[PDB]
Amino acid sequence: PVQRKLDPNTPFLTGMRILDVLFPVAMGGTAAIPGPFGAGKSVTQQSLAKWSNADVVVYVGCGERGNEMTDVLVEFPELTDPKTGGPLMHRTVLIANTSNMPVAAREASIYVGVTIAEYFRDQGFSVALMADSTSRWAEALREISSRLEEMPAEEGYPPYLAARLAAFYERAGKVITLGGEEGAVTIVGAVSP
Amino acid sequence: PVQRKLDPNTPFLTGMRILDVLFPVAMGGTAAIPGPFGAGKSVTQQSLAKWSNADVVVYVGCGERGNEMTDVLVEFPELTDPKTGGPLMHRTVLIANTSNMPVAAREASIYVGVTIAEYFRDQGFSVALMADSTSRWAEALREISSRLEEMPAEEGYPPYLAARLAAFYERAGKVITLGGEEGAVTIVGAVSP
Amino acid sequence: MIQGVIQKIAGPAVIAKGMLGARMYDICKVGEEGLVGEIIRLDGDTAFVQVYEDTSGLKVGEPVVSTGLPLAVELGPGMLNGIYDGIQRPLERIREKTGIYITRGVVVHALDREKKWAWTPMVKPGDEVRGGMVLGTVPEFGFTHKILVPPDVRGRVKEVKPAGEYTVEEPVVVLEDGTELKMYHTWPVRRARPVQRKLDPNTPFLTGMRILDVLFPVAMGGTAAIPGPFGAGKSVTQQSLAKWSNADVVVYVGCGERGNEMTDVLVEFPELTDPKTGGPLMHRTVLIANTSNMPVAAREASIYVGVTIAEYFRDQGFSVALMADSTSRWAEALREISSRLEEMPAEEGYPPYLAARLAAFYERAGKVITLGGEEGAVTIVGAVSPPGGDMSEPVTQSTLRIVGAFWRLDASLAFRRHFPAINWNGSYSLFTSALDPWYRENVAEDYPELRDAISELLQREAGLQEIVQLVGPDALQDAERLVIEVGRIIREDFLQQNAYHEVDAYCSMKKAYGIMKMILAFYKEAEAAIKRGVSIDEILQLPVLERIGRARYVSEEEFPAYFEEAMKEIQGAFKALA
Amino acid sequence: DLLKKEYTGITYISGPLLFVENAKDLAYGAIVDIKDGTGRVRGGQVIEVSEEYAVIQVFEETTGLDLATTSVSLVEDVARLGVSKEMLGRRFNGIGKPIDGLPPITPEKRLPITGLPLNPVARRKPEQFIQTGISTIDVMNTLVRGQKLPIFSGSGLPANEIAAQIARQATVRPDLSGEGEKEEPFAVVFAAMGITQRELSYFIQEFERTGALSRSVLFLNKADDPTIERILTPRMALTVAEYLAFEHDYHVLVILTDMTNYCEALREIGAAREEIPGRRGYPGYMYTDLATIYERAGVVEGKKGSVTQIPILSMPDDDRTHPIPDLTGYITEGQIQLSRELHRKGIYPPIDPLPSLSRLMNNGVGKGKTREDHKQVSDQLYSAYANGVDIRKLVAIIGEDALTENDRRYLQFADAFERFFINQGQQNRSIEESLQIAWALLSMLPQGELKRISKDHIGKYYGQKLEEIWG
Amino acid sequence: KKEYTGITYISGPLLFVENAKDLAYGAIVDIKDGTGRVRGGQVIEVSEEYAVIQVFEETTGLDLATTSVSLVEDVARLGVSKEMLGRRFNGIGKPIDGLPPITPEKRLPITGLPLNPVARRKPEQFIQTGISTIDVMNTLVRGQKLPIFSGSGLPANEIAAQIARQATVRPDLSGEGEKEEPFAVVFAAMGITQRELSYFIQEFERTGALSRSVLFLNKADDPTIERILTPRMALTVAEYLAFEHDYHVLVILTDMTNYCEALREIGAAREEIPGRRGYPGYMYTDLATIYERAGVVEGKKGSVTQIPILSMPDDDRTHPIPDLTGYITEGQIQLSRELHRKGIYPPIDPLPSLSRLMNNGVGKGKTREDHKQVSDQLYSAYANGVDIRKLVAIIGEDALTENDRRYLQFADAFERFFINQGQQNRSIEESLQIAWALLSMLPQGELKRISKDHIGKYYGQKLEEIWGAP
Amino acid sequence: IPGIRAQIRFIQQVLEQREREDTFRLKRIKGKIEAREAEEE
Ligand SMILES: Nc1ncnc2c1ncn2[C@@H]1O[C@H](COP(=O)(O)OP(=O)(O)OP(=O)(O)O)[C@@H](O)[C@H]1O
Ligand SMILES: [Mg+2]
Repeated sequence: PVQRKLDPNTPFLTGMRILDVLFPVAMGGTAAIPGPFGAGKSVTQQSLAKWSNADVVVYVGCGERGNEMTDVLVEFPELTDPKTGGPLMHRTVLIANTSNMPVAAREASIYVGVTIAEYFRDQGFSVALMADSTSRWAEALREISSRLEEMPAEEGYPPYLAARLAAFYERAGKVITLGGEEGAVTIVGAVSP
Repeated sequence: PVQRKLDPNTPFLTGMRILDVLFPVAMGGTAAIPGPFGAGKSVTQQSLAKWSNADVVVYVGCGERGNEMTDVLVEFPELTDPKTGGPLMHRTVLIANTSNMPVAAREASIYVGVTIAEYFRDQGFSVALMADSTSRWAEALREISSRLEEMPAEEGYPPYLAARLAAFYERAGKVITLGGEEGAVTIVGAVSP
Repeated sequence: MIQGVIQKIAGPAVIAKGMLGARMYDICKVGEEGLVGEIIRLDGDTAFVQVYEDTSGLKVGEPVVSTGLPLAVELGPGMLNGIYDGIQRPLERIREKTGIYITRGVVVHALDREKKWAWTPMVKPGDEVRGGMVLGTVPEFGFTHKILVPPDVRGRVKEVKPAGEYTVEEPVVVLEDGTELKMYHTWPVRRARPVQRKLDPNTPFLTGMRILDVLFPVAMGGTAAIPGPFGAGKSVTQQSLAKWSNADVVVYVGCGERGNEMTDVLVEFPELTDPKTGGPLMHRTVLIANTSNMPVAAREASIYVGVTIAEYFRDQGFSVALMADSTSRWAEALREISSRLEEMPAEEGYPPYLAARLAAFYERAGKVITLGGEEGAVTIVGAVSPPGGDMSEPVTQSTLRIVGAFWRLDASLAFRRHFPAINWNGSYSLFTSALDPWYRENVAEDYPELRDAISELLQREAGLQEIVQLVGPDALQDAERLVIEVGRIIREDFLQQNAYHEVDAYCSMKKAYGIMKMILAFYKEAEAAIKRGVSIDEILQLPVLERIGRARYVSEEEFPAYFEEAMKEIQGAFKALA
Repeated sequence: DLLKKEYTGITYISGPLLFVENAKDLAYGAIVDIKDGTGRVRGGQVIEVSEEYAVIQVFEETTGLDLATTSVSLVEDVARLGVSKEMLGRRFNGIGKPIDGLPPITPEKRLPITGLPLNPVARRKPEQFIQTGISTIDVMNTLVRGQKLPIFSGSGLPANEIAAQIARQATVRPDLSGEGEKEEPFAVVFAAMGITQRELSYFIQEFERTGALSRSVLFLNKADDPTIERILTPRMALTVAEYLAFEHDYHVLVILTDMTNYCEALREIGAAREEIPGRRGYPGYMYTDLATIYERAGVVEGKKGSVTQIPILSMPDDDRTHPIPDLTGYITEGQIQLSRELHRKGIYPPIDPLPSLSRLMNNGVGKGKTREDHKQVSDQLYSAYANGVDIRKLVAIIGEDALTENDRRYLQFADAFERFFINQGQQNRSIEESLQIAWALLSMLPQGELKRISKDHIGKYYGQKLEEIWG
Repeated sequence: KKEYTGITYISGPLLFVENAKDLAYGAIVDIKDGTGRVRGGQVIEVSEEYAVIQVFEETTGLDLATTSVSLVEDVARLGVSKEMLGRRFNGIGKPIDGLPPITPEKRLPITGLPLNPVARRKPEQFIQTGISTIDVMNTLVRGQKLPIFSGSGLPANEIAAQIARQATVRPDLSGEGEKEEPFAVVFAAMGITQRELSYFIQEFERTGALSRSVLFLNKADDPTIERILTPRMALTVAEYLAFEHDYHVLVILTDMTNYCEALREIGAAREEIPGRRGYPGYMYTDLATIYERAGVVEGKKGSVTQIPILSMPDDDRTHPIPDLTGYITEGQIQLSRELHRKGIYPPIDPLPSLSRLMNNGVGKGKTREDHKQVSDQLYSAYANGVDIRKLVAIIGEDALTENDRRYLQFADAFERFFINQGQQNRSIEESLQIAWALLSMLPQGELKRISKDHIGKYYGQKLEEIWGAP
Repeated sequence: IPGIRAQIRFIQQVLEQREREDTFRLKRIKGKIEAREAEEE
């Protein structure tokens, strides 16, 4: 619960000229970053984590490949926070997964991450959530739906895919916490068709 | 019942150049007028109703807009019958089952219209039946079949749709009525693929 | 002897109750008429029986008795030149017994019992004998027919009848234990006949058609599939293989295909001549005919009976060819039976075990060291009939993964009356490499090189068609147009073949090698000429293209001289250009 | 048989089905009479029997039935029809009840409508040559007596007209074949399924005009008639045809008017029974069911009769991959496929030579049957027309001016072909005139490009120009 | 010991047993018929009322009066030991080479336990497969999953056997290096015809490759459940060796399309509603559990690689099997029909191929410092050459520039001397030498991608070095 | 190119529709089979 949702009146400075100037994302906003191969998505996301104004950064890997997840896990610890000069891992939370892990875990990864971000928001911080590979999460959802023998829609995805995507992307937004402070959650969800 | 079916050998002058010239339909024949939305099904059907040379015209709004029936009501009384001189409404019988009215009533509307046309045929007149949309009749059949838990054939329609359409259309034809007089019925059924 | 009573009749299926003790896949007699049927499911004390005959007119309460044995075929002398129904019932005897119509319940033995055969014993009293050894010999239409000890029999021979005339029922040999080995022996159709070893294919199965025998060969132990939409010429191709193949025995299995094809075979083959033996061609063939309107459940039985007969003749030492006329109809029969069983379909209604059944059927092919020590083989050439030409049907895709050769027919070629109508791009063959040593020793020392050159030319032509479809066939340069024209020559003068001609119907490997030599030499000289400035518009007008085109029709004996003349003419024609 | 057995205790009526509880005695495939309170009697056939109940498919609509007063009684353990020599010149409904107003026929025998398969050994090679009078059929898609040649129609093409023309003009040619001269005409068995009054009136008028009603049998199942009756009409018609042909030495020509309606009825029954559908919702056994109808044609050894078939079939979306055309093509022997493009241009009969086919042609054309040059002429015409159509497709992308002289010649040949060979109105071309026109057209191409034909025939027939025949 | 004789239903591949509460789900059972023959089976559903058993092979002799079901093992396991090297197995573990059965060191569950993401580490060393088009342009690094997409008729089996015979590690190139680093190749063939089995056995036994490889060969006519189990048994052995004896194991899965078809058949047998395009809904997770058992773990010197081989059904890249394999794996080596028909072997097309981990297994101390640039330059030059070759069929050779003619010659020389290496085994240095010789045909200064230092150091050799001695 | 793209989309939609109908029929027959099994096993 939140006391009241506010309008997007302030920006989420990502620290990169193109994004901060030509395509700004408001604090409490939502953005999508399709990731092809060789486009340096990992570097862009690490830059967002390092330099953005968000106090705490939550990274969610829904169903990433094994070795991509290994790279992710072995690259954050070496990152250096530019503000305090210490390790960046002292202000981030990593939710890791791989394709061979149980389907329920992959399906619930994004919800776990967003709930943690909401907690850190209620405290009075500004949280940046980066749900990588929401397409893999959609795959987990499809597998779960087929396990229950639901009727598919479109390319085999369950008819309620948009409902869940909205339920996840609408928890973002800057709000006045129940305690009267001000906090925000900004979601940057990748898409990998 | 009827004595003998005859061979259609006179035209059902529709008052439209293209139809009456390039693609004629005989007095006892049948015609279908498929067309996507915004093509002219409604205006074409109303033109057929207004100007055709049928002695009596039966219009069956089997699941279409109510404004169409209202337009017929509010305009036809003012117009003049080409052949009798009286108000145009005195030779038309409407059977209005708008879209938002009960679904199952569309089948009944089609059958009632064709039966009334058959009656006025038996009296010696030449009738013209304008079925506003048989796709809505097909939808009614599909819904009832779904409730019965029958097996759909294609696109969900019941397997016996072809027989029903055949029975409905075969009632058209020029005839020596049981009283000895000559009569006919013309069916111009619209389809909305 | 289990007995029960019918409880439910639904099409070709019958559910019998009181059959507690029956075994899966055992032949049961249904009703008073004793219609044959096979158990395919057991529920409580009920057995689900599929009837190999029309069940119209049956009633509930009629008796059902199980024989306790699975479907079996009588293997022995008397099968060649015959024609059989799905479950090995002679059709000439049915024709004599009933009228011109097949009728239910006829009981007729597979092998004649009243005919006497000349027996010449090979074994001697008191000698060892093992499964698959040759007891004796019996003449049959110029073949030498070997009587084999059943695959699972052992002992020492007590007494053997002296050479003389006997019937198949005579116990020619008696073992010590007391068992009597007659001139035949039953064998379950669903069990592969045991063998000693499987050999790698190293010989070609000369089908007699240039395209199949050159670009897409099939080995002596190979398996090939010939899919194609209706009208593409599957039946003509398979009949050509039956007529001209080099196999010693040809088993033709009409699994649910047009009835008139079997009549064509019966009426034609007795008049043609066997390529090798020289006697009538019908003396080397066995027909297992199950037309489309014959009972559906019998299609699987027909396929299995055919393959088992082929395996028997292999065990005798011959090399056999098995032409399955349509396996898609076998799949359809399985689908109808599954529907009657109310199972869970996969894909387009086919039961899940279809792929396993097809793999089991195909894996019986191969060259083998029979149990007797001799060497035999079985080649399976099974057609496929996808609906609407779809090569994505489950049947065709399941066949792609177990067949070593693939001969994909095309509708576009068939429309132009261009036969055999093999889509060159889609077909393939995996026996090409393993057969090279044979070609280098029995066709020509460089045959593989010419085959590869022709394939490369066709591939280049296919690559250039991508451009021709874009910028017209006249915007190309000279070399590319020459490639296109040589591709046309290859299509129209080498691959094409009129199966109804008196000479072109058959084409030995020497003839194909000669034509390939001619085309390649022409292409080499033409390319040289184009380099030096000649115009293609005049290369296509040379008077040697006519001879290259007519090279197909020259007889098999005149070909060497004609080929020498053609090569000289090629050299002369392209030398005169200066 | 003499006594009458009745089964009350119906427990279910939905669509075309009907369940009887204690019908253990009823036999699979039996025919039953359903009687309602008003006293009307309908027909039905058992399609499943068990100790608990028995399924009956009602031929006529189920209106008026009830679970209280309705009763089911047996008629015959196996469906039968009372064939007889006297039924020529009579009209019957889909079940066999006369509609011509004449009394019922005194049967000579009762035969099972389902029939029995013809023994492959007892079959005979179909050899004789039928001169359909249409050049596209006689020359390129020859029809031989004892053949199954469906006419793949379209939504609004004139398939019925072509069938009537073939029935009217079809005559065998003993003189060419060297057989004893005789003029025994064809007997027609006309099985109808869901025919609209228009087509039925057309067929009746054509038969009356040609005088074929004196020697034809009609099985009419009009569109307004019950749908499930269609499952029986083909079988009864073919039973009559086989009886006449193989017990009286008749040359019977069977015309089935719309196999698509038959497939619709079969789909209705199958879906009502929960069958595992194949493609497009049709039942999985449609292939076998259609085979049992088509494959009842052919020729038998030692009998002078012959049964020919021309099933007219309307491809739904002018689509050749629809399940009905696919199965019919896999069962029948070739097909004569009409095309819409030719029809719009005004060609009649709009037979498309390229997709058509005839698998029994080679048995009926050749030396001593029609003429020495038949097969080669047909093959060369196929090749030339195919090249013409390919060049016609090329033009629409590369422009007329770009063509060479050879391409222009082939294109002109294709046009002249479509306008002089296919298009023939209602005239009755003999085989000789058709071959003459074929050679006249082939003369347009250079002599060196007729690769399929042998040089002897080229020398003998090449040269005569089309202008001589017309203009 | 205990036999459940209460059979009450047999149909197709299933049979039911009453009073079978004691049996555990997923257990393996032995079904004994009247004649004494024994068939296998696996429980697929256990209930208070009855237990459903899926039978291996067939049910041709069973009946409800004599059939008896007895337990064999609670959960499927495989005996594993170092001695497996040099043996062959049928997919269930029973030997088929005629040698005595192995005496297991320990018995491990076949179904794999997921690796902990925090216990993995980046792939950073390369495997020299001996095929230039893979070792140079699409390197294969230890811990990578690099499927080989093929077609219906292309020679996937020959390439698989070649990689099995030639694959080796190169410890010397890594710094000071080590004298030895044990290497093994686990071969898992699923649904392969008898001909393919004879070919594989002969190829492995002909050159002593069998002395360090384990073969799990499954015939096409063998039961489908064995096909499902084969990859899992092979990967169990691979994991055992790699992570308990410090081996560098390479796993080749011969046909994943056959595995997917068997999975579909099994899913249909158990009454499961199919998902997309008729395949099981959970195919993604199953293929993940097979693929993602490879990697490199921290604190262990071993490694597991995979080279799945899948034949795209109809050359469709969007078919579910290739698509999911693409999602779960890194890269693909795509064979081409055009190159094959042209006579090139192996017919690997560098243009659509990709290796996503190449940049990590290449550089100083691993291969040579010019590897990455050489690969990039070869890719660009080949693409340009093939485009120019298409153009020449329209515009004619004379109307090209000089450099376009150079590219046109380079494309042909590349196709003939780089890809078409036949059966010869090429070390990484030889492949790089041939690459530099081919690039030398292009005019220096048009090698934009390469730095000046490398161009100076290596440019200039003659293609005749390999032509005169292939 | 847009024409071919439109045709591709149309064919994809048709095939997806057919697959969806097949799954629906499979689901209903599975329901009937489950009902029968529960009633009588
Ligand atoms: N014959 C006509 N002359 C002039 N205007 C016409 C004619 N036919 C149609 N129109 C115009 O086009 C509009 C669409 O025609 P109409 O209402 O008959 O559509 P329709 O085919 O029945 O479609 P829908 O089902 O979407 O209503 C008409 O409202 C009128 O504006
Ligand atoms: Mg409208």
